[PDB]
Amino acid sequence: SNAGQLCCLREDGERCGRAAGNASFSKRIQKSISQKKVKIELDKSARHLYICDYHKNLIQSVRNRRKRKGS
Ligand SMILES: [Zn+2]
Repeated sequence: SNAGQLCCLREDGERCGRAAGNASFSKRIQKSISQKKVKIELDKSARHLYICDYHKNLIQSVRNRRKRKGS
C-alpha cells in the first residue's frame, strides 16, 4: 500500500528498480544532487514523491560523512 511502489528517480535512464522507501523527494535533495552534478532527475510521468532507501542514503551521505581531509 504505502511501500509497494517503485523509485521515482532515473540513474542514466534507469528507473532504479528498487521499491520506494520512507523518504521523500524534497528541495534539499535536489540541491544536493545539483552540487554532485550527476545523472539523477525526477520522473514527471509519476504520481507520487517517494524514493528508495538506496538513493536516499547515497544522496544524504555526501554532505555528512567526515570533517577533516585537508582543511
Ligand atoms: Zn532509486
